[PDB]
Parts: sequence; C-alpha cells; structure tokens
Amino acid sequence: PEFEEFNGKPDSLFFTDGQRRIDFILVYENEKQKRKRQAYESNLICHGLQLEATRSVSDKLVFVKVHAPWEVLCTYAEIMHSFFNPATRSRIVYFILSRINRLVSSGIYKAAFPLHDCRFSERYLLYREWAHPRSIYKKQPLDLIRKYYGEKIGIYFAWLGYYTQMLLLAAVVGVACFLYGYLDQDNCTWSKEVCDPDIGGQILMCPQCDRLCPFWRLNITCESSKKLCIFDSFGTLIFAVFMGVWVTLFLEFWKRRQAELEYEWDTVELQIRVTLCASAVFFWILLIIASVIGIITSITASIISAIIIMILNTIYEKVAIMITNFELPRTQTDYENSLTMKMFLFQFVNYYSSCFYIAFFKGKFVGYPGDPVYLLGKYRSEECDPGGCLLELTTQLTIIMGGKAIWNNIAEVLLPWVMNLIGRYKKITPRWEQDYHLQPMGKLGLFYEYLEMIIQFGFVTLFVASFPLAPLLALVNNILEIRVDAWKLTTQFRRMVPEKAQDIGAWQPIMQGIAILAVVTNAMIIAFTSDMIPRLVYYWSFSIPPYGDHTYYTMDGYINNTLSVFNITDTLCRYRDFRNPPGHPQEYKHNIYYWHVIAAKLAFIIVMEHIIYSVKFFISYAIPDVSKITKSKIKR
Amino acid sequence: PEFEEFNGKPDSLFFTDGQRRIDFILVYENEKQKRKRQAYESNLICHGLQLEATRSVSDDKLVFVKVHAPWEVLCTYAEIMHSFFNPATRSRIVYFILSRINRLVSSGIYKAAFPLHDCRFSERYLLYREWAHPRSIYKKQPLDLIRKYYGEKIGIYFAWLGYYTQMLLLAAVVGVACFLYGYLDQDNCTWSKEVCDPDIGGQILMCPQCDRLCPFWRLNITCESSKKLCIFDSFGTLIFAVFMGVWVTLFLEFWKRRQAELEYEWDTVELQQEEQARPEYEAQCKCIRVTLCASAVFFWILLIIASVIGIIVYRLSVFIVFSTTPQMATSITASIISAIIIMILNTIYEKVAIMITNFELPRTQTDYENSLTMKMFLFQFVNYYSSCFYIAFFKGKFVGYPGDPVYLYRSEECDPGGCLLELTTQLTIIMGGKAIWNNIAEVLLPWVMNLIGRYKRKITPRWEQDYHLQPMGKLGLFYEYLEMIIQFGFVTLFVASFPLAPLLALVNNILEIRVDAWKLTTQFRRMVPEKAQDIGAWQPIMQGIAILAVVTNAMIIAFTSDMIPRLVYYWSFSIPPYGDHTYYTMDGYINNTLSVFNITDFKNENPYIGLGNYTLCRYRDFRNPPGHPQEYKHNIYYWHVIAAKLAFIIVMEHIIYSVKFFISYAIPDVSKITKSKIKR
Ligand SMILES: [Ca+2]
Ligand SMILES: [Ca+2]
Ligand SMILES: [Ca+2]
Ligand SMILES: [Ca+2]
Ligand SMILES: [Ca+2]
Ligand SMILES: [Ca+2]
Repeated sequence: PEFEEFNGKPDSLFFTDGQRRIDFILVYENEKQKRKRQAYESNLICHGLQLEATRSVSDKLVFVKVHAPWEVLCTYAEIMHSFFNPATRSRIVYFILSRINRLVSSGIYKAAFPLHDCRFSERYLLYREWAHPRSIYKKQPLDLIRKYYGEKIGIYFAWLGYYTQMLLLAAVVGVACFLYGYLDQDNCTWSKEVCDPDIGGQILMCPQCDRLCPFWRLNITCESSKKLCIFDSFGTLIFAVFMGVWVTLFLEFWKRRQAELEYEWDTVELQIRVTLCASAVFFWILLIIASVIGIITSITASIISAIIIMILNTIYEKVAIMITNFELPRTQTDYENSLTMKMFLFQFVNYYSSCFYIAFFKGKFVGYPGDPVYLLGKYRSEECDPGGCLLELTTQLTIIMGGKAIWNNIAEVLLPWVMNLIGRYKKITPRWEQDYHLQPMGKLGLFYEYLEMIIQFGFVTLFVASFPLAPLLALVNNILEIRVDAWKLTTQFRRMVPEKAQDIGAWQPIMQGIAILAVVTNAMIIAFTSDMIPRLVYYWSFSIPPYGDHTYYTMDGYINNTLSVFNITDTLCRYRDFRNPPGHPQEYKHNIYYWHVIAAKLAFIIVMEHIIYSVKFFISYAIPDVSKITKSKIKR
Repeated sequence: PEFEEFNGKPDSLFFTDGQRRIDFILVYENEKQKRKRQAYESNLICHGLQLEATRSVSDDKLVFVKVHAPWEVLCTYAEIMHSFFNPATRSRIVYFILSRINRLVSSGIYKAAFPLHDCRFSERYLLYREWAHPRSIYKKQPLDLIRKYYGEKIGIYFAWLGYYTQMLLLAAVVGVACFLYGYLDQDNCTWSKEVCDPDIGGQILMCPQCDRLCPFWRLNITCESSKKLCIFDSFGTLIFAVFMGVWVTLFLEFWKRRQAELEYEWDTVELQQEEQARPEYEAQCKCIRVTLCASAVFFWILLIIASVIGIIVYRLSVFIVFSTTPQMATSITASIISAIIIMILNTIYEKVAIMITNFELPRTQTDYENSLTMKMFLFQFVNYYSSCFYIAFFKGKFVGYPGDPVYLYRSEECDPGGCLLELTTQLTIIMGGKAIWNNIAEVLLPWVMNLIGRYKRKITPRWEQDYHLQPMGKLGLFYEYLEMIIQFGFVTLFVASFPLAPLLALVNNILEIRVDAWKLTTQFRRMVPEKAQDIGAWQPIMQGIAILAVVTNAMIIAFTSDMIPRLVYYWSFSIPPYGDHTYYTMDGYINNTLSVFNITDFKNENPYIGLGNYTLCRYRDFRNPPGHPQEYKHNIYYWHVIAAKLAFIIVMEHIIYSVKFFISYAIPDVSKITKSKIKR
C-alpha cells in the first residue's frame, strides 16, 4: 500500500530517504492473487520489516525493497545465537520471509533476491582485486568473499582452492612419473620389437567386427604402442600408489581445514515405498548405463561430448526432480540430500559409465572368434581397440577433463551473460535495478558447481591409473574454474542469500565413497586393464631358464608368444585373452599363461587394496582431523 | 578424625551414633608422614566430610576410616559435576572430593581405599542371592540394580557381555545347523568315502614328512579323520562363514544403539571434567623413552614368535618319537602345550607391561589406560592368535616337493585335506581350556587370596569383613574385556574352521557373567563406581577385528580350507578332456590331484631309499607328475587353483564389505524408540 519512485541516484546503496538500507528485493507485477499477496505483505509488516514498492523506469513491474530494522535482525540473530554486514542481514530477512519459497514457486510472486553492492563498497574491490581477469594469479581474499557472498559459497571456494593445491602436488608428482615413463621409451623392448618390420610387420591381429573391419598390419599398432608404453610403465605404478596416499592426505588435511574454518567463522550453527523407489532408481541407472555405453579435431569432439552431457544432465535433473517428491519427507535438508545423491548417481553413470566400459568391458565379455557372445540382432560385442584400452581411457579422460572443463566454464560465463544481455534488451538506471534483469541464482545453484568439481575429483582419482597428467589438467582447470565461478557470481548472477556451511555438504560422504572406490578401481585398472602384471610375469618366469630361453631374465620373446596362434573356425589372430595356441589337447581355452595372468594381477590387486587401505587407516590414525594451532586457539 | 573403635553392631553401615550412613573406606596404619597425613585429614575437615576412625580388633596398628559426606556437601558437589543421594552417587561424590588421595595412597601413608558393601553375602545380599551366584545362572541380570550398586562402567560391561551372549546364541544356532548339514552329507562325501575305501584309500602312498625315521604313511591311517574332515570343509561351513560376516555386521551397530539407549537411560553423558594427573606422573614431572618402550614391545613380540617357533621345532622333534595316527596326538599335545605357554607368558607380560607403562609417563590416567590397552591387546593378540595364524596361513604352505625340499629346518607339512582339522583341534583346545581352566582360576585366585589372608588372622564389622578381600585396582574390568575380545577374535577371525565356535563360546559367556559377578561381590571388594558411556578402546579394536575377520575368513576358506580345490575339480576336471566322467562329480579327486613322485632326489642325503622300498609316492601338491616334460614342477592346476582362491577372496571380500556397508547404512545407529524418548 506504499509506493515511491526515484531512479535519480545511480549508486543508491540506500532508499530514497537514504537512511535505510537495501536488505532484499521482491518483484510484484488475479483478484484472489492480489488478496493473498496483500495478506502476505500485511503479515510481513506485522513482523516488523519496512517495505517500499517502486515502479521501474521501463511501467508495470514493481520492485518491493525490504529492510529489517536493527532490533528485529538482532532478535533473529539471537534466535540463531550498520553493525551487521549485508550478508547476515540478507540471510536473516530470508529466514523471516520463509515463515516465501512457496509463494515464489507459484505465479503470485515472481522473484526475490538480496541486493548487490555496486557495479564494476566491496563488490568493486573483490571484483578488480579478485574477480576481474586482471587479477587471476593472486589468491582470493577468502575472508572478503565470505563476508560478501556467504559461508556456503565461501566454503565452496576454499575447498576449490585447497583441492587445487593438492591437485598441484599430485600433478607435479604425476609429471615426474610421466617423464620417467616418457624418457624410458627407447629402452622399452616391447615397443621397439613391435615397431620392427621383421617382427611387427609379419604378426597379425584379429578384427573387431564380423567382416566389416578387415585384417590389418601392426604398423598402425606399432606407431600407437609408443604412447601406450609411455602410459604403461612402472611410473604409472608409483603414481597410482602415490595417488592412493594423496587421496588420504587430501581428505585429512581438508578435515583440518574444515575444523580451522569452523573455529574462525563459527560455521557450526543450529536452528516398502523406499524399497520400490530404490528398485526404480536402480532400473533407471542401468537403463542410462546402457544408453551411454551404446552412445560410446579434438575441439569438435569435446564440444559434441559437452552438448550430449548437457542434454543428458537436463534429462537427469527432470527425472530426479520427478522421483524425489514421491519419498519426500517434507524436510528441506533430507530432500536436498536425496536430490544430491540421485543427481550424483545419474551424473556418475553418465560420465564414468563410458570410462568403466573402456576399462573393464572392452575385450572382457568377448569369447574367442570361435563362438563369441551373441545376444540379439545386434551381435559381436565390440573388442578393445588394438592400440590399447589404456590409450583409449587416457584419450577419453583428457578430452573430458580438459575440453569439457573449458567448455563448461565458457558456458558458465556466457549463458548467464547472454541471458542478462537479452534481459537488458527488453538511459541510466540505478545499480540496484539491473540485478532484477540478470537471472536469479537457480534453486541449489551451488550444488551444480559442487557436483562439477566432485565429477572432476572422481575423474582424477578413480582413473589415475591410466595417465598421470589428469591432476595437471584438473589443476589448470581449477585455476580457471575458481575465477570464472567468482566472476559469474560477482557480475552475472544476482547476490545469493547467504547460507551457513559447517562443511561442503553431502559431497563429503560422496568423496569418501569415491576414495574407497578409487582405490579399488585403480587396483583393478592396473591389473585387469593394464597388461603390466602379465608383462612382469612373462619377464620373470618365461625369461629365466625354467620357462624361458634367456640366461638372465629379459622381456625378449614376449611378443612372439602373446599372439595366440589361430585357425578360423566358428591365418592366426588374437583377441584380448592369453589363450592356448594349437598343440594343447584343448585350444581356444583358458591357457596355462592365463591362469598365471589372472592370479598374478588379482593377487597384485589384493596386495594393493590391502596395503593402500592399511596406509589410509594408518594416516587417518596418525594424522588428527584437528590441527595443533586450531586446538591452541580453541583452548583460548 | 574422631578416632574410636566399636565393632558393636556386626552389620550396620551407620556411625556409632547411627545418625549418618557411610560411603567409603580408607585403611591406614613416621613423624613426617604422621604430620602429612593429619594435614589432609584437616583438609577433608575443611572440605566438610565426616570420617570415623576405628582401631580394629584383630591388629592394633590397623586403623579403618569410614567416609561419608553431609547433605550440603553432597548437594554442592553434585552441582560441581553434572536418601536422595543414592549410594553410587555418594561414592562418586566422595571420591571426586578426595581427588580434588591418589598420591597419599600411593605414597603408602594411606594403605588402601574402596567402597563399602551393604552386608555379607541389603543391596549386596539381594545382589548375591538372585545374582552373582551359580544357582541364579539362568536369570536376567539386574542391570539397573548393578548400576545403582557398582557404577556406570560396570553396568555397561555387563550389558555388553549379555548382548554378546545373545548374539552368540543365534550365531551358534546357525553354526550348529551348518555342522549338521555337513554331518548328514558325510555319508555322501565322495573324497572321504574314497579315503576310507581300501580299494582306493588303501592304495594311497603319501610321501614321508620328515627326512629321518618317518615312514610313507598311507591315507588309511587318516581315514577316520577324513570322516570328520569333510564336515569341516563343506559348503555348509562356507555358508556359515558368509552368515558370520553378516552377524559380525549386525553386532556392533545394535551395540551402539543400546549404548546410546543407556546413555539416555542412565544419563551417562555428564560433565567430563579435566582429568587429574596420575601421582607417579606428577612425582617426576619422553619421546625417546616412548620409542624405547615401543622397542621393548616389539622385541617381546618376536619372543612369543620365537616361542611359537619352538612349538614348530617341538612338533618336528616329537612327531618322530610318536611315529615310532601319530600326527593327531602330536597336534593335540602341541596345542595343549601352546595353550599352557600362552597362559604362562600372559601373567609375565601383565606384570612387565604394568612396569613398562609405569616407566613411561602418561599425563592422565586415561592416557595410561589407552597405552596399556594398545600394548596389552597387541601382545595378547600375538599370543593367542600366533599359533592359529601359523596353522591357518603358514603350516604346510611352503614345502616344495620331495626333491629339494624347503629348509630353514624342514618346515612342517600337512595332510591332503589341509590343516583345517589341526586348526579346528587347536581352536577347540584353546577355547575349551580357556573356558574350563581360565574360569576355574578366575574363581579360585581371588578365593585363594581370601583364604591365605584369613590364615594370617569372631564377631567382625563391615570394614574388617571387606578389607580382608583383594582390592580390585584402578584397571578393573580391563582383563575381562580383553578375555571377551580374545574370544571374539577366535569366534569371528577363525569361524571358517568349525561352525560350532560360538556354541562352546556361548557356554563361556554364560558362565563368565557369573564367575566375574561372583568375584565382584564375594571375593574381591566392591569396586568404586566409574562413569563410562562406552566400552572404550575395545570397540574400535573389534571393528578392526571385524575388518580383519572378513579377510581372514576368506583367506581361511581360500587358503586354509581345501574346498576351492574340490570345487575346481568338480567343475573343471571331471570333464573328459580333463577327466573321464560324462557329467560333473567329485570321484577320482584323490587319484587325480596329488601327483606322484618317482625317487630322484637332489643331493643337496636321499633318505627315501633308506627309509623304504617304494617307487612312486604321492605328495599333497598339484605340481608336475612324471611323464611331464618339466616334471616335479608347477603346472596349470596349481595356478588355476590359486587364481580360484584369490578370486574367491576378492569376491567374498567385496561382496561381504558391500553387505556390511549396506547394513550399517540402512540400519541407523540410533533407535526410533530411543529418538522418541529423547524428543519427549
Ligand atoms: Ca569446468
Ligand atoms: Ca563451476
Ligand atoms: Ca585424525
Ligand atoms: Ca574365561
Ligand atoms: Ca571371567
Ligand atoms: Ca551403521
């Protein structure tokens, strides 16, 4: 019932009078809608908040600024247990309005948001010094961003930076291991003997399809094998072990950082059907696993992958929102945890189903060219690429991390920017006005940034047994990522209602599960996917006299016998299996070597799982989750 | 001190005037110490406590000091720490006042201290009639009553032992079920019935185990053991091992549910004030000493390992004289000897560990408890499970073949059906001996000390009737917890051997809860109440045991239990390209697997020709038989088998770990009724 229009002040941090402060904005643009809106406004007035409705220069849309006086905000802060910064004021006013999401969900109320500082006073400082591209190198003023945006976004950015630093450590170690593998390429006997036309040229390997792809010569595989040997060497072993250790150190030191930030910022604040739903979600998960597996220069492929992942992500968001309400406990925290879990599961499938397929599905469920697996009209489950499943996984992971990360950040800046541009399309205006035209932060928007980084963490840790440059790629990605997120939140997206975050959130159990699954997955990649264990077993057994023709053990002769002599009966070929060349009473069957092979690597897998989990337990035991200095300031 | 003696009323917890009750007892019996003691007496006078000092009739030097607190003092100290004041509350308040006594008692000026009993064996009389008694062995425990009498930690220990007993009930029932399945299928054990078949079992010519004076013992001598061996490694045992993983999972979650229930019920969660330093720690006001202390532990760890190696040497030395089946008696005697040596070394390490932890400096008593827990649990783990891990995972594993056999010297071999029979014998011996002898000792030792104290030397008062009993000590139920954790390790870590492991163990627990209870009311004194919401460091330990158990169990089934070789035969070698049977069956297993050995031994001796006149003997290994281009050597079979076992380990580990994760995640650590009561 109050209206006053004034756009004369461009940098109006206050109302028309200037005494009050902007603590929120609600936009108002049938008769029963008007009655309900008036009832809510009267309730708001009775709570004590001071409201002011104004008409924009460009009419029909009316902005309703609000300002909770000092007494009411002080009382509500006491409920949670100029003096207060605008972040806390916005959070308090939003909590008051909550007892507003239901209103804005329907068409009765359009939108509401806290007001920013100014254009590009604190946003100017944290834009030029922190958010502007001119200041990429310098670290973020964590206290300043905590002051402005909030504790939840602050914890997100602090976690992002810490994860970047730990990525830098793992990345320098990965670069060391990568160069150790790369320099030792001329001494790689297998690569050279494959490259030899006398050996490599004569030997032949089996076709992937049924008379579609013909027989090919090892020359292409000889050329591709050098990169495989670069990514298939004991440097990969040492880096996988180091990554098993580094995940533990990462998690533990982040526990320490969480504790220290909890002390510094007082983040700790307080205020049958299930079985059927689980069965349905498992069915959907396997369905989309099948979808992605069936789905499966560099810039175009990366863009295509990004678009596919985007549309699939939209589908997952739709289906998860549809299915969550059936088991909704009418609890926002429980609902958001369930949505986090379901969206993460859909994304986990969408991203890592192809990777798991490359690792442990190509060449595994394919029988010998005599009677392979035939399921339906679709036939002959495709064999692994002759270059190497490790090579394919490294290619796919590099594509995903690098290209999809740069494209995701380009989208993260442009899409809000272009939406803001087309909104402004629809002269001087107050700096509190344009924040309406630019898009509001979506529901659980920061959940998406957290999910993106959790997906990157999964790519880096889960599949690090392939190539050690994944931490480096994710390091540069994080360096860009933190600043693009800062820029979009500073400029494109209006101010988000500050939250309180004791930790990052539901992604912590996700990260722990990813750590355990990453240990087991790295072990099974090294053994099952990479042929290093059969390489070593051939070396050590079939190179010493009892099984080999060499006086001292040497890997020579491995190539002449890794090809299982073949006669085509549904000249010689070999698929992904150590089989029995003719001369045995049974041929095309699990060979003497093959049991050596599986026993060796899965015994290596047992050893590695046990030692890595032992080291993780020892680290969690030895390394406290609370720092010494944190205890010293706690006892103060 | 108002020192005056009057035995008078034989059973009266009140003063000479009788107006006020009594909570505690301090016994004592020079000038500087006499000056110092009366100073603290004046300190308690300023603290308001009331103490009655009596010059006991039996010894004129002995003086008892009965301790009580006035109601105002009780109220203000109840304010300090978070018939109205129950005797347990009075005891806790009194000792908190005394602590705010450790140094004076340690210094020897005050001889001892304890909390009073009601009467002879009236809370104590009721607690001895319907509880703490062999006749009442089949009645539920008055847990709230023993909480009001003894204290919080005592209550939680007895609750934990009862809950362990309950869970072992179902564990033992399922174990008996699988054991019955194996016993029933014993009639159709093709390999064992083949062993006891003179046509095939009588033609088994197994190679000698030792070089000197050991014949080629045929399978006939072990036929009867084979009868009870097919039961030990049968698919029912495997199913029970999986169920044991499940029950291990179910155990601790419901325990912590019950523990939170008791936290709400007894209001265990109270003011955890800063702990007082131990008197010995403050007497002398460290990293090198700690590292030196750790070195002492690991040196003795090798010592018991060396004692275990002596058992290995003993079996090697004593089999020949037994031979002149002998190996069964040898194993039984060796297991008895190992149990005796474990019991002997247990007390030795108890004393030396108390001394060692005295040597190092814990800043608080709970730090002492944690360090002692770690050292004691480590040593007792090594003690009890060293022989068991040896039999399960070392004995017979690395013997090679008759040509160039392994030397150290000449490590032990094992029977065709594995050493799960010997491990079963060792486990049964250890656990049954633990029950019978350990519990008899648990009763007698405090009773024996009571008897010898009485012989030192009729109307006697409560304080005289109770001081002439062994004080419990500041540790207390540490050792019964350790005993039950050792039993848990035996039951779960080793359950792949015999499913009846809980059953007899169940027996123990029942008997256990009474014998201990007996000594806590009859033989020993009453122990001072302590506050302890949880059983403490033992709970993480069990978790580790749980995490260990799965692995161990899988390994025992894969490595120790020979079931995997038989499944490998039954699904891969009955085929005509590998055997002769048209379909899948287990017959021919023994004739097929254990390859022969023609007598061509390496000269690195050759006692085979000296000790017999046989041509080809059959060893229990899959290596190459004669006619092979590289004979007496590994073949396809052994690596097939080892891949089967390791893959079984991986499958069982991952499946069982997944199931444990699912159960812990699905079943919350807080009960719905518990949360409802908390909300109300
Ligand atoms: Ca990105
Ligand atoms: Ca982002
Ligand atoms: Ca820690
Ligand atoms: Ca006992
Ligand atoms: Ca006992
Ligand atoms: Ca649980």
